[PDB]
Amino acid sequence: SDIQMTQSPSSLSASVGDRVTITCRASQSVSSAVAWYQQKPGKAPKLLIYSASSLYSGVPSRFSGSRSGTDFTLTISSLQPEDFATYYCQQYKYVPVTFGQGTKVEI
Amino acid sequence: SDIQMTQSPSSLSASVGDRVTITCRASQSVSSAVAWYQQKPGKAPKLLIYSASSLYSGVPSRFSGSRSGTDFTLTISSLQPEDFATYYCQQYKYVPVTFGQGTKVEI
Amino acid sequence: PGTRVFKKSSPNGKLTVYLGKRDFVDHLDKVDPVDGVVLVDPDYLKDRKVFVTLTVAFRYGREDCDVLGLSFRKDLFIANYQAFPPTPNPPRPPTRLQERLLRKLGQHAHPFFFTIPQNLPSSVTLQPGPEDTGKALGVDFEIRAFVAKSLEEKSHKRNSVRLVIRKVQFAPEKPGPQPSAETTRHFLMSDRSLHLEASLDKELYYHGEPLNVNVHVTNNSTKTVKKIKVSVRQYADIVLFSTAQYKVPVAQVEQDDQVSPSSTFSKVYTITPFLANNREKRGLALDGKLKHEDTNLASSTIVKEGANKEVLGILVSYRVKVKLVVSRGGDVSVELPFVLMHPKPHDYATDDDIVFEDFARLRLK
Amino acid sequence: PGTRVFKKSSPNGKLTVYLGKRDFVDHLDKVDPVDGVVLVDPDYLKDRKVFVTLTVAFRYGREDCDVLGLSFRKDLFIANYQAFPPTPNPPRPPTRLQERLLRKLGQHAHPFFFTIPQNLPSSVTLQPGPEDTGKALGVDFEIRAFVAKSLEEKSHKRNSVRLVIRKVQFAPEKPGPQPSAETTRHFLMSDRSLHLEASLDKELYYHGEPLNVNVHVTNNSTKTVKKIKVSVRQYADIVLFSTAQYKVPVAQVEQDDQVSPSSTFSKVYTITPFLANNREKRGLALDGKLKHEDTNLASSTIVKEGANKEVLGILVSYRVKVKLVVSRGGDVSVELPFVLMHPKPHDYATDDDIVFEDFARLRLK
Amino acid sequence: SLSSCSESSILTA
Amino acid sequence: SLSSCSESSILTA
Amino acid sequence: VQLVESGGGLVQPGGSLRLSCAASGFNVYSSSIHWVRQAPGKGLEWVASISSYYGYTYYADSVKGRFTISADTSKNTAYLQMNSLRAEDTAVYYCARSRQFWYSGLDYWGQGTLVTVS
Amino acid sequence: VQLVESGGGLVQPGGSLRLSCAASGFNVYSSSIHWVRQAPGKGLEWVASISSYYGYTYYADSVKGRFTISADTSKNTAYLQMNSLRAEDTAVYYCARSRQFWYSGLDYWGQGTLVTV
Repeated sequence: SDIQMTQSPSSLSASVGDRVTITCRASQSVSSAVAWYQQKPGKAPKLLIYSASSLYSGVPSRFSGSRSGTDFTLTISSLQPEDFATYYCQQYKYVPVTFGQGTKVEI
Repeated sequence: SDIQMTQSPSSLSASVGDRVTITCRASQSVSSAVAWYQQKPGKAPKLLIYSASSLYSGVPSRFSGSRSGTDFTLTISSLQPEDFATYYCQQYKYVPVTFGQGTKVEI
Repeated sequence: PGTRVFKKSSPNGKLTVYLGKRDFVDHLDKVDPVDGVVLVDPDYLKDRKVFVTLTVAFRYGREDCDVLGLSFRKDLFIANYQAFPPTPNPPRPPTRLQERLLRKLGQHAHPFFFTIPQNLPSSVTLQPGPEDTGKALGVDFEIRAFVAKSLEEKSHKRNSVRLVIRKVQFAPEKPGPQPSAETTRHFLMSDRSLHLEASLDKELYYHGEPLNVNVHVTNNSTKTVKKIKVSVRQYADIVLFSTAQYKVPVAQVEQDDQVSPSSTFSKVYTITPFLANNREKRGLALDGKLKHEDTNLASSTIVKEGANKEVLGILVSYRVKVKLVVSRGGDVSVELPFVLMHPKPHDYATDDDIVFEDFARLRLK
Repeated sequence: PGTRVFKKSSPNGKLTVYLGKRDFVDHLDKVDPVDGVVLVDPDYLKDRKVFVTLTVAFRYGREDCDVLGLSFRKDLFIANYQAFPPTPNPPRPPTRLQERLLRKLGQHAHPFFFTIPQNLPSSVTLQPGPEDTGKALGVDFEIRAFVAKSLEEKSHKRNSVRLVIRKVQFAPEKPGPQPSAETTRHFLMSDRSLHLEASLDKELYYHGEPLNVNVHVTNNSTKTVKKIKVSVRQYADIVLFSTAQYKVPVAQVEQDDQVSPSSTFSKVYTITPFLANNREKRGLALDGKLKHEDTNLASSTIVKEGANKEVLGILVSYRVKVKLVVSRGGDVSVELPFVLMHPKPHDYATDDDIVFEDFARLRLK
Repeated sequence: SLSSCSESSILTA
Repeated sequence: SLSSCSESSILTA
Repeated sequence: VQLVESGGGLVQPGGSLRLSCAASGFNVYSSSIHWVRQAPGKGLEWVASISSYYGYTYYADSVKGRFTISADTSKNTAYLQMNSLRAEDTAVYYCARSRQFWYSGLDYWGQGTLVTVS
Repeated sequence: VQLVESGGGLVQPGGSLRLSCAASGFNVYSSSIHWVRQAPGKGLEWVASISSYYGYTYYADSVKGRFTISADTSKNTAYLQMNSLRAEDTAVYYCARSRQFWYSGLDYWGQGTLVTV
């Protein structure tokens, strides 16, 4: 069946200089084939993480992903005022590719 | 290893017109490949049963064998005065062939 | 008395096949049908139907992975049967053995039924040579059972169960005509003619039974006969799409029985084919096996009077040859066919096929 | 921080093989060694030794059961290693990956180590024909692990574990010389001579990257050129004991660019090899697969500057062909070799062998 | 150990 | 069902 | 490298709209072009994908049969043909590009075209 | 059909005795000839077997190497050569015949020759 990807927490508030961690639960034991995207309100999404740990070129080093079994987590070491947007967790191991329901980081 | 063949009872007494049943315990799960021999004192042995149930040609019908798992039994329906001898239980499924320790039917 | 039944289980331990026999006898007019029982748990299959297949295949090489020109496989006959869900009633309601097996096993049992065709060959195996690193070509019968969504679906190693059977023949009750032959070889202008006669005592011989040949020589001519050599030849006729015949000598008897000119001679030789001194010969035909156990020389493949096509697999035949050795040419020989069998117990033009035919013709000869 | 390790287990579950990688890169001077870990319970083989083997084999046909001319298997390299009991220390003490795996698994772990030789071929697969009922010939790498009393002992299906690996190459960092060629075809007596020049823009192209050919024609003679046809050819060279070369066209571009007499012409074409319009072509070389995943066209096989023998397996090469079509003969053509590879990631004479060589020569052509 | 091979069972009337 | 295939595991420093 | 797209707008229900995605800076045989739609006030959703190197096309179960994707390899463009636009098809459709050898996420995106039904 | 055997008697310990078994009424290639000994006051025990059709010979572990069995196929006889007769080799040795196709028990026996050491 289609692998649904559960992404929590859905909504949160943070502050400049704080740590933010977003969890992503895969319903089936996929490999590290998980990518993380960012989308500001009004713009197109933007690739941040691929293979669930590799940082995309040009992305600041504060973004860091990880894998723990089927738990995929996106971690920000030190929040900057540019990081307020919606983050999506996508798996691409099996067709169809499925996106998470989204998480918005807010002040 | 060599398949030891346990034959009991070792010694018994009977009467003309009685039934006699000799058991034979196989130490390993051989097939129906078990033969029964009779040897009178002073003579050579004589084949009675082969394949543990088939009666040898010329043997009176009172002799009958059986198999129950690894238990092989020789049964005499009505003992006649010609049946007083020593009976051997031999397995021939695996080389070396092994004989039972012997059972003597007596008056 | 109790009845023995043969069974084998799938590696996963669920699928199990019960067979009443392993050797099926051919009566030259009908073949003993293959009837069995398949035991399975319906919850294990969910929507996977259960199929059983009877296959006879012309093979080559060993069963495992050979580093060689591995198995050329050509299925001579294929049959498919659906054990579960149940098939329609025919052929007939379940037989007595099937009924007993279902009673023993319960409702988890399912019968399957195969009628082997009459023209299929027997199970024989060509003896591998000492130079080969694997078994040689041969024809064998085999039975498979598996669960799948469709017949075209690929097989599963963990679920399917594979079992080997054999097709055997036994000696006919009636006797045959006396095998005898004669041959003459006259010289340039003399009415005198070299004459030999050989004959057998019977037409059918059991395995290990000796053969008596009554060689009778009438050499009224002026030449001298040096030796008489008697041989037993095995003919293995391989028919895939062309009839390739191969001869193997299995027994020879020679005595220095010189014959004087213008005088007769008579003797009764004895010869016995056996496997003890034939283990180094490549291309020798042997009876089929269920395992790596020993088997005797291949029994002759008898063909019914209605020999319509019958040309498949390997066909084995035997002939006794008598030959007179004469100084400076003048060889003369006769051949006496016979059949060797066990007594009856009391209780497509595909390229690779042509390539393999050429390869076999090259290798065996 | 975390790393992935690959794992496969025996059907019985008591034997497991750990591998740090599945694709081993060749650097044209050294090959990444195959280092792994074998997990076993000593009481399980109370007296049997543990062996692991690395094998590369020239194969044919499918993997399970073909009713055809099944696999001609010809091992090109065989290695044996005794995991338990331990062998002497060399090659070297256990590496960092082996040490980490042993720490993770404990005392129940045993390392094994294989060094792939330099002259072994890469993993490629010939595309099966649309008529054949099975996959075609190819060379692949594979690893086995089993417990046995001796190396010559027969295989054990329930005990042994079988794992597939691959050997891959990546594009060299340095660029090569620009591929260019010329050819002249003069007529009977005139000093005027038909002359064309074609050249590429690079020497190495990535998979899916287009190729630009700069065809320059100087037809100062009196004849008219009708068409220019440009093709990309794949050369699959098979070396077993004899060398057989097979050409497969994979891309063609044709435009009706006629050339007037005594005038020049110049154009820059574009062409791109891909697999979409090549699935029906028999004998097309493709990169090796792990199970049945899709693979691109086979990457070119390059050999070190000291190419001494190196001739085993299947060797792939590509060439761009430019051809001018002229009325009443007068065909003139040039060929431009090039290499096609992925960028580097940045994060005997046995009879059956001759028979198979003849069969392959017949089949592929 | 040994290999999963063929085996037998008993049948009665 | 599914058959016996190759799988993966995690390894740390 | 750009993924400029056009064709969005307003279509009567049951009608048809054709979206075109004109790529530049890369090639159609070294990349696979995907389409992703963002339902108003909802997360992203994948609808279609085309792989011009292998010749395969994939569709979502909710748009299968109604949507047909194709690419003009000579123009380096991809086309999405939508048939029988239902009420739930309104979204913003993004043209995305992912590497063919090998897939490493949708690293390049278009700019979005609004599709509405009524 | 009889299994006539001879050669038994008295042999000094450590010596050698040769037992010969002469068959009649059947053939050596359709049957396999076995030797079974009866220890005094003790049950039967199998010591050797020869199959002239296949060419195989088998021996018991207690008599392996010391005993060699062979058959003269032209004379339709079998021979048992016993070397280094130990103290425990005394028994009555029976020549037995069993079918080759296929084994169905030792349906024919000799008459027994006493061996003493």
